[PDB]
Amino acid sequence: MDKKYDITAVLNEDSSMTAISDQFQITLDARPKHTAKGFGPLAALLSGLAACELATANLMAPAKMITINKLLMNVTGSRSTNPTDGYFGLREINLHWEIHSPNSETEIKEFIDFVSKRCPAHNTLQGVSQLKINVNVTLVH
Amino acid sequence: MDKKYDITAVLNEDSSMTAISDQFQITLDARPKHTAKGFGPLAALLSGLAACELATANLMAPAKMITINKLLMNVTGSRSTNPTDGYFGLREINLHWEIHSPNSETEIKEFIDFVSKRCPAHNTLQGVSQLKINVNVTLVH
Repeated sequence: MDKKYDITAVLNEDSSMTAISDQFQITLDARPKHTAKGFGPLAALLSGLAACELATANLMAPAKMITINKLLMNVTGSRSTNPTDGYFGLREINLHWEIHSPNSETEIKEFIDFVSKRCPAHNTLQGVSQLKINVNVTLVH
Repeated sequence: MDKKYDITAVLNEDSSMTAISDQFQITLDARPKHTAKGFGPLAALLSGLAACELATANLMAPAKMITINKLLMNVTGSRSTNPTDGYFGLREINLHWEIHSPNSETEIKEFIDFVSKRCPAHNTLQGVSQLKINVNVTLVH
């Protein structure tokens, strides 16, 4: 319980929402593409996940001896709007790693498994069960 | 499985990351307050949750006859950096609604139980169980 987080989001008029963290501000919107003003709520959560993925990898790399030249993740997910389950949440979330690294395959493999076990966000969503996280990586030498 | 999401985060130099959703861009930085460039991974993640809450509250209000004048949510959470659990994810997440509404308490109480059982984010995280989500609201007339 060492790391604490304190966030606050406000519903502005025109139904757009602005979030605040320390002195930073993000504006979110659940309205469709053709009119919004920032990330959908779920978009941001998924980006919050991606960022945790990249960050913990960048932090573990040195100890695992992986040298990274380019790192990026593409996240995709889906949920039901008219569920039978009563499960309005994410049912499937897909993480696609793209690593530009001179390190070997088996190396990159164990590395990522390590990061997945290490990123807080991943740890969190790992315990859902109504959710499925699919991971695959593209190693570019 | 009607709503799909596609996000892509990238690790820039200076260890900051930038996410992209359609034509929107948010930079996320996991460095400490003194050094940082945007939201922390989890901070945005929690914001994404917060914004889903507000967003769904705003979409359910009409059907519930709840008239909302001001709506905002303060989210706080925590995790271990040195766990014995092996769990590095969020152990607790506190949601505090502040609603300015002429509706009665019992009315806001039932409205929130509903918004809760309905925001995708909230549903997703409800399924965790190494995580405790405490909800409390401040109704302002």
